[PDB]
Amino acid sequence: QVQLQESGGGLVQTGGSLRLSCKASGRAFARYDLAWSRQAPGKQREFVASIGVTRNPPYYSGSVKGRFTVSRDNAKETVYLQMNDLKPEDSAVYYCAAKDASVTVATIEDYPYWGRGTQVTVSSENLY
Repeated sequence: QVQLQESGGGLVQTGGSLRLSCKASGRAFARYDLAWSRQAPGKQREFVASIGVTRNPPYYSGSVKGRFTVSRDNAKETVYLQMNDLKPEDSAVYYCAAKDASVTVATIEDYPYWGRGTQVTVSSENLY
């Protein structure tokens, strides 16, 4: 049983960066896979990045390839999403989800534990 809270959202100029964090509360943080997802208004929620509990490299959507880095600090019960070279198309609510690493699922939508999401807006309008 784990509770998740995203933070680090904002409104950022095109070409800028953010780092989202997803803080877990509950037992055995080290036994959970964690996944980042994003949802734009009127669109299906989509996979961004996932990180496991082994040495293995994380997984990334083709939509972010190379721009994004997911990482975990097991001591801080925190997963991060560094987001570089942001574009307007990256605007969405970003969500973190957790599932026990031994459980196999067909979709990220089957992860049991979700945060409330953090809003990311990327704007080429120089209000910066």
